[PDB]
Amino acid sequence: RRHTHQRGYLLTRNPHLNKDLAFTLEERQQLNIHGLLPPSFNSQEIQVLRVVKNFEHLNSDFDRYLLLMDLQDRNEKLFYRVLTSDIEKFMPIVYTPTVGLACQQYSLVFRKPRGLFITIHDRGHIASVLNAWPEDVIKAIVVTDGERILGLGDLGCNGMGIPVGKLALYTACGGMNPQECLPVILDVGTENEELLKDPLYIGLRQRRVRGSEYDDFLDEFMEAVSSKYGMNCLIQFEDFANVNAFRLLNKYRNQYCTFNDDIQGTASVAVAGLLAALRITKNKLSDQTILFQGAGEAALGIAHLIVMALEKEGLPKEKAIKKIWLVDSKGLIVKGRASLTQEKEKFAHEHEEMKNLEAIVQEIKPTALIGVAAIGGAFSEQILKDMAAFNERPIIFALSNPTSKAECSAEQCYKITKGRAIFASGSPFDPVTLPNGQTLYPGQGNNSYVFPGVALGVVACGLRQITDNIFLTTAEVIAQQVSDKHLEEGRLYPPLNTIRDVSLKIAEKIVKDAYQEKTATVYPEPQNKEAFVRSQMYSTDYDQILPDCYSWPEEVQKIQTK
Amino acid sequence: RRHTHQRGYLLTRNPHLNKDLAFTLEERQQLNIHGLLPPSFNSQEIQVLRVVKNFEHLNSDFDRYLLLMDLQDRNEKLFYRVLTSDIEKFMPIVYTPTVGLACQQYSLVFRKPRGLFITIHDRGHIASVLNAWPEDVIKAIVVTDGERILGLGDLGCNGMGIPVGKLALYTACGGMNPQECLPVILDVGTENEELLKDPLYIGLRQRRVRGSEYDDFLDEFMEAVSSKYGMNCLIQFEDFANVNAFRLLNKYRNQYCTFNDDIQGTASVAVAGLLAALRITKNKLSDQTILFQGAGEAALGIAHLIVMALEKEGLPKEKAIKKIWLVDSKGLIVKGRASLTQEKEKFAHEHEEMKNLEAIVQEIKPTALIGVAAIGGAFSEQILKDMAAFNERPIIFALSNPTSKAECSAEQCYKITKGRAIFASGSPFDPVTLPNGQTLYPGQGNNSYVFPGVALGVVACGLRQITDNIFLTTAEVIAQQVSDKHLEEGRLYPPLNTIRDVSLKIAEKIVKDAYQEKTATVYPEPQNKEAFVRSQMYSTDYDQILPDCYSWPEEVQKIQTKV
Amino acid sequence: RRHTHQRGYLLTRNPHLNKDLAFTLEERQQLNIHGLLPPSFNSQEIQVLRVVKNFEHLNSDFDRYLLLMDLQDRNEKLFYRVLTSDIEKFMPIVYTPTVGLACQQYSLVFRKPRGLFITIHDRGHIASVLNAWPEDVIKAIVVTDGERILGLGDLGCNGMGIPVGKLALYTACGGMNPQECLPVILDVGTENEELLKDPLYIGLRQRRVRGSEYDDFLDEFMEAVSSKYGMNCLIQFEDFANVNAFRLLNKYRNQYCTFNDDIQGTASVAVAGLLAALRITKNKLSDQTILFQGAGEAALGIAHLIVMALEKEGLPKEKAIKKIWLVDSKGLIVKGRASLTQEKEKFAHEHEEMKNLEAIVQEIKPTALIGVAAIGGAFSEQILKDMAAFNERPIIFALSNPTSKAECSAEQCYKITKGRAIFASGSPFDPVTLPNGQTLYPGQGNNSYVFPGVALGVVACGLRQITDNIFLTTAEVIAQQVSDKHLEEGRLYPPLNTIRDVSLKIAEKIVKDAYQEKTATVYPEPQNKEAFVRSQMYSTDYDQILPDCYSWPEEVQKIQTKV
Repeated sequence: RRHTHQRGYLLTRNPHLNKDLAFTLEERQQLNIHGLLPPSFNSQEIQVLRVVKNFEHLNSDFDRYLLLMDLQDRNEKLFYRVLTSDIEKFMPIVYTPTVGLACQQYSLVFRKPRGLFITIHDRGHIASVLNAWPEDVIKAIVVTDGERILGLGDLGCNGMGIPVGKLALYTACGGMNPQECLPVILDVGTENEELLKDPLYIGLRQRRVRGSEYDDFLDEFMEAVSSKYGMNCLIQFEDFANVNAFRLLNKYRNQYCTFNDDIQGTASVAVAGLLAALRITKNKLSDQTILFQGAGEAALGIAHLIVMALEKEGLPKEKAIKKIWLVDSKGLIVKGRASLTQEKEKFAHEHEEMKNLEAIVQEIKPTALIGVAAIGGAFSEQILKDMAAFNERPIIFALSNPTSKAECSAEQCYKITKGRAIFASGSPFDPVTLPNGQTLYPGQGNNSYVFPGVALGVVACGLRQITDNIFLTTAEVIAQQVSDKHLEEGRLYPPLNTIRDVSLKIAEKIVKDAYQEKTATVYPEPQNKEAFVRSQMYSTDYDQILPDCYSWPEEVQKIQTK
Repeated sequence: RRHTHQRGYLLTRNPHLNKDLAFTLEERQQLNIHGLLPPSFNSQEIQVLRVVKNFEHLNSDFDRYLLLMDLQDRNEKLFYRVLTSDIEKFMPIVYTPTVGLACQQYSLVFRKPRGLFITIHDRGHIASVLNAWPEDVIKAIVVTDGERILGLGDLGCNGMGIPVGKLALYTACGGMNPQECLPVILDVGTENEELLKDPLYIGLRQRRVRGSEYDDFLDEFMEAVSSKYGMNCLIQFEDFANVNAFRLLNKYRNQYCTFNDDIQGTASVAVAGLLAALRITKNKLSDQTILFQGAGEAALGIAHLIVMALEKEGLPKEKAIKKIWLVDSKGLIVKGRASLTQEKEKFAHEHEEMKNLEAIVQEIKPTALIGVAAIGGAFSEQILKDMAAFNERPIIFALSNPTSKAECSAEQCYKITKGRAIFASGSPFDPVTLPNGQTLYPGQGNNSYVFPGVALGVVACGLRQITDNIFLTTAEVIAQQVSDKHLEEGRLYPPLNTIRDVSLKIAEKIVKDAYQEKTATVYPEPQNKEAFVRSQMYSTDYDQILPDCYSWPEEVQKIQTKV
Repeated sequence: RRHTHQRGYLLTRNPHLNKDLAFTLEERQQLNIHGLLPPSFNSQEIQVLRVVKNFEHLNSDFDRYLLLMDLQDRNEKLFYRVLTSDIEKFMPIVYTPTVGLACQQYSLVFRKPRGLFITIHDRGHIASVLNAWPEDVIKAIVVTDGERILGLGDLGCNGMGIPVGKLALYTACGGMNPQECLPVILDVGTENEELLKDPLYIGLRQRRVRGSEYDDFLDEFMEAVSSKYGMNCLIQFEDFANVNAFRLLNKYRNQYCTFNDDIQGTASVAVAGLLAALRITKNKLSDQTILFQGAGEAALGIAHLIVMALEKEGLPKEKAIKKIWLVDSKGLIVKGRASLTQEKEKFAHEHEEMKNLEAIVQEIKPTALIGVAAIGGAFSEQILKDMAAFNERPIIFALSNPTSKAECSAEQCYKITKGRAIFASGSPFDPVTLPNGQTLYPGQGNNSYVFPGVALGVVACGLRQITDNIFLTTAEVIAQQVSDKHLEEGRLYPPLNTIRDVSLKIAEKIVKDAYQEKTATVYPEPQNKEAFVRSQMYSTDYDQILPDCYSWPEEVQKIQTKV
């Protein structure tokens, strides 16, 4: 498969090529590294066994995170192999919630750097900074400025842990080629006083640059990235602040192959949970009344994709909007209220101002209650009783992370609703057995269901713009993977260990549709779309890097002597 | 200083050149790595402040060891800067006793390989295995076959941790250039069934090769190494089995620049402690009567070096021998006894056989009692009581490790001998306070006092052979560094935190002597030997690696054009 | 512009980066090469002054060719700067006709290899041979199997000189980036016994493989190339045998971005000359009656493209065909005759057989007489006399090469036709002066007018297919660049020294048309097509290769320390 001119000691320092003890004797000798390794030869399975044994001997998830990061920086194939050996187990270590703790400690435990750092002071030279990255083919970028790491706020340059972790799941869950992936942090300063005082802070020790200077900096970054890597290069924004998140997305989405996972990714997984839920309530989306606790990026993204799902049912915009209510820290969003943004006003219905959520549930009497504001215990005992009275099967999504910030637990919800609640969360909960002897298994509205498959699909068929329809259709694909049996068990999402298959089926729909409606740019069009996607999916198998040896007929192979 | 052609990402992957955040902006830009690092610039001391802070959050010496090995494999300069920032703290983490536990878990915790692995199956091809090592200039090699890791037994290919750890001290304590150091393991197999059934064992899964197949294999190793790196390249044996260690040493020491630390290194440090003690007993070494508990590599080496010291005073070989007595697992070593060897018989005096150590002490009535048999509490209350009766100031060396294998504690030794005992150990004991107000600070007979300075000295002056006299003279230098005050405080060795300077003064003597005795091969002869050695010592300061920029007169610098 | 990680000696060995004495002092120091070059610094024009001076001291075009190839393999920028400094002078040295003589001596004079060699014995492994080429981005390939080097025959693997030479013109005349160009030879053997007995022959010493083994081998080549470099990669066939050239073209032209220059390139340039001539005859192409001497790759290609031009005027396919007549070695091509082919029969009109060219002319009474059969003096005094009688301004193209194979000279053509003939040739003739005071400057139908501009155009807009209409439109563009003044001077083509701009205006049209007709694959669509193409054109100015240096505010640039 592969060819390389790199040899000797330096080869072992390249994590894309390094196989450690998986190198055969033949390989070692041919590559000039025989003697640099112990005289044992391991299958990949033995390599995993060793890593897992070290993994289980550690006493915290943080130490486990550090282990797996070292492994990535040493042997890329073995890293992803381990991740895919038990994806449910290793996802929450390399990504949320553990990665968040890593970001908090990032300046302290900073050792082997990952990704690319671009500062405001590199303005007018971003192109030159990109040239420090040793990979010339990039198809997927995750970028953050570190101002709103989910539930942790502004961590500045320390937020670099997020793109790295996220891309690890691009590859592990979606089969994206990691060498074609680029983590990026945009350091324009920070408003975190603790980091401004920390002598170990690895980022710019300055306040955040705002206004036009920041806007132009972002413009240059979009230009630099697309100019070098091509307009087909996917560019995903992550953990920007509310205002800049929406502003940047609307500005770039119709000229660049870009999207924001916090807004659009969360929207897709949240909607997927609803469609799956409708198969239990056996009613339609138009029969629903949706109450959001939270009116941030996720809430507005979800609500927007809910509207589009209603339009798909034929229901026009102005009527679809009226079924959706949002609440923030100042109270319910209503017409004429102070402290409102453009994106909030479009859900500001004429209604008496309200502040207390308990009262709001009792007034609105919604069918679906979706929490994303990270208010731990917001769905109090009275909330759940009320919901269980207003609806036969109340839909309760407590998507806030981590568990300490969850709106309610699974036990707490099923207990009080006496088993009739339709439940999903963002943090994981153990199954719950009821007095009737029935057991429920609430699922996780994990964003990982969405972005890997989308990114694989977009990149595979060469889609140049990512429309809201991609995410709506993606949500449908996820809901389709849920069996009626899973629903009867209380699961609203596919099992986590099937995440790679989900990602595949998501990407297939995109590719199939893209060639159908002529939005694809990759040609010639493949006969089989399913096989076409698989062909581009990263394998955890070690590639051969030895040169292809083959002979010629001796007559023309002989050395001439005259 | 140095100029490198390496650039970009691969440069950051070189631990010899990589400075991490110590790279200035200019450097990052000129080296094509700007953007690969966070936008902060740290001094070296700040980098230290980051590592130590990570270090303190760890709950075991093993995890501490792992942190430092990671650092070594990332940024060599910073590693050594951390090591030298508190040598007494970090020495027992990277080397004994922690490195021993690391060797046990080596196959489990194996990640970034260090050093060079050579196997009996590479027989006839050792020269080519050497070429896999990316440094062409080697001045110091440490080699083991893992058969007798001290106190831990046969750990086979997992013994690679020892050479690596020891060379960290060559550099940290002796200023040896780490790029010029080569850790080697010779894997001929292992008799450890525990590793032979461990699916994660990184070594050869076979029994140890013995006899002529092994002997011939070592002969090629010495040939290949001396051929490639030159005859002046220092080759130190470590943790070989008892019989092999002696056989190989006598076979190679006259032709190759080689020595065994377990034997010759331990001998030098033990003798140094005695010379120091003489300044307390205020008598000479010819007045002493030495009893050894143990008759292995260390004991016989120490015993041999005491004779040399005695010969230096004026005694012949025969008389000096009779002042030394050995005991092993089968009892006292005397003429006629069964189960004797070549070096043991050399000390087998005509005497009735004995086995009980108390009785042996009572009979011989020795001045100095030395223990190196790793038998905890061997120096009983009775033995200490007897020694304190036969002598005003009995010399007691409990050199075995770790503390659990120490012949006695400093607490029980001083107490029973009523504060009169002159005590040293291999493991570290806290100070002991006497009822008379005095506090005694028993020192530690670390091998690290010896091998770094010797290696630096031998290499700097290009000495081709390492004689016993190098070690005797080294022992003198070490004792000379102990002040009269330290002796009255009960210290037989200088403070470990001054190990750097001790290594220097050792290397100095070797160089001075070698040029005077005409045994040095490095020329021209330097005028100042002190400054000469210092110039050869590794610094933990970051080297400049940018290209030398400098202008020329504008007249001849200008671009010529059509005119 | 670009940033390279290559440094020191190896950097000087890269002809894409090496500037020789144009390296400033700063560059030399920063690139770690200071001292490897003499202490002088030259501008690019001085470097030119050195090469040309060496150039002029040579006594043969062959030695001149060698000098320039050495330069190419040393310093790519300077090579092309020299080439473009007098394109009319250097074109016939690096490409036809000198490159032909080089191909003959190629095995003898073989030194620094250029391009990529792929053999029938690499069948099944072509993809891996491709990986040996150090450039991963390829936008233009020129391939030959050496079977029919124009006028020279089967030179086998010695034909590698042609792709190499032609691509030098892609870059020099068209601004193609040479790092993105790949010369290829397909060695399937040779029928040249002279090379088969030459012990110095660098190719396979075997007979040519034919049939399905050859057909399948080409199929893999196109697959491997399109797979690795993308379907948008331009693949130009050159100097293939007659039957293969047509078969492969019709087989691949619809699926791959490919074209044959000998057929389609020559057709475009020939048609361009006719369009120019029409502005002198002041009639339309449908009024013409064309007689070809020759019925090979060039003739049939030209003939096919004339029909397309006629179809564009308003005629159907059938009527336009009857205005064209072909003659080959067996005589006139008519319905019923033996020894006909697929493309020849397409022009086989119902007519009595003929063989004598004078009689053929007398019968058909053509307006345009075109020769491409490489038969010197075929246009006899009688033929020229007849043409000047049948026509007021007879169009005479003697396109064969070299001069010794020219159907007639400009001197004898103008003279006999009494200065009324409209004349063009493939070889260059000096101006001819008429008795009426007028001097005529007969132009040259070089293929170099066509392929560079086309290739630039196709690649810049990502065109997947190359239609006949690209070549017709190109022919129009070329003729449009000839002024009325030039036509009255007797020139049917623009000055060769303006080939750069001609290639630009060709590429422009292709791009403009492709975006309008929706055949382009490069997006976003540029607003200014002219500036777009210029931005893609290779410059002979040295690129900056030093790293971008720039400071940050002192506050955040400073090294943080313990405070």
